[PDB]
Amino acid sequence: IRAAPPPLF
Amino acid sequence: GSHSMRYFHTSVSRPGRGEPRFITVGYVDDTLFVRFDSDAASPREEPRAPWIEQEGPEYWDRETQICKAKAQTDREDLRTLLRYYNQSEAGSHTLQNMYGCDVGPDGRLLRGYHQHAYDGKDYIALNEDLSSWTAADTAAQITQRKWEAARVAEQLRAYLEGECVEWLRRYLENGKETLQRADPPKTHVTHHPISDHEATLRCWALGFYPAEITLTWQRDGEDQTQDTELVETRPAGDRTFQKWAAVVVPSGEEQRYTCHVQHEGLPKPLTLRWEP
Amino acid sequence: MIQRTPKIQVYSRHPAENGKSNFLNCYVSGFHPSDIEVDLLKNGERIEKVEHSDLSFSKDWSFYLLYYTEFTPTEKDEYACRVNHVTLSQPKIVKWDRDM
Repeated sequence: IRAAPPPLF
Repeated sequence: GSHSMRYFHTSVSRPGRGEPRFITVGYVDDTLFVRFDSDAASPREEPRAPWIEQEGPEYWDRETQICKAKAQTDREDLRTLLRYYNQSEAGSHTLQNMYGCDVGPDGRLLRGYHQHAYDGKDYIALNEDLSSWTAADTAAQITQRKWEAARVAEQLRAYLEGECVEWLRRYLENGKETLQRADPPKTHVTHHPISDHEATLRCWALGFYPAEITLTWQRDGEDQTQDTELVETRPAGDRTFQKWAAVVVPSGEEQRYTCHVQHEGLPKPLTLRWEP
Repeated sequence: MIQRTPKIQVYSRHPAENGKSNFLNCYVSGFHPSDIEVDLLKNGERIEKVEHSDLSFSKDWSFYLLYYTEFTPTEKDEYACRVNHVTLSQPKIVKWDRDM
């Protein structure tokens, strides 16, 4: 299952 | 066995030809199981292995939302990267992310990963501690500082130690027919005359799963590393892989040469010779 | 802008047996950037409707793709893969050799 994405660069 | 789960993501910008294309795929070991392509007619995450199809709509809805959200963030990040690297807006650029986890035979976490590359070069990577970052350059340090400020690593650690490991376990069980079956290599040696003075011996390994394998030639028991042509392991298209290793042998020397094969599907390593 | 030129292998799924249906594969790997064009050829002409894998990449970030089609090899028919990539001054043609 996928992860929540990190914040923007 | 030991096992891994990986998600791969690539966005490629194309100024003047719409918005960047986003493609993501998921693997367990060397088996593709899910895919998402923003250029698809009706983009949704789609199954690519029978064992994932049983997952319910809740799973697919959340996966698809995640995919779409990442396509959007990647587009913002591509814009940011043009600034960080003082670049024109005219050119195509590439942004990649890999993350996932390795587990041992007992199902326990061995290693987690979360890393990115910009235009084919390392940008930022979560260290093995799942707590600190390696930034490739002074641009990535800007992201590092933001991500340290927001305690990003702590959030990723929680996933990598938790859901990544637990869901990989689940997949291994649901897909145990294939994911937990090693197909050993079918091996043979072929002989290809080059001239009156020499011939190629090519040692083949066919139809194996997973892809990891070792193929070596020895001459009089010495490894022929520098004189062996070794092709990249390549997909056959039926889940299995192929590989060969070849050496140029002087006429009449063929019996001095032995081919050695190691694969997890083999109880003991194999030794082959050319059999005229 | 770093560029890495594709490795190219052209080969069959099963050992070639004349007159028996098989699959012809062109595996392109180790390349950057990702944009690439691949044709499979039969006697110099492009095979229609060739399928390909979704873009993925290796531990070193370089890309790979598999192009493939069903084919029935014969003594006389010649098969090849034609690749174009920014690293190439002209398209690279690699002939299918059942011994490789």
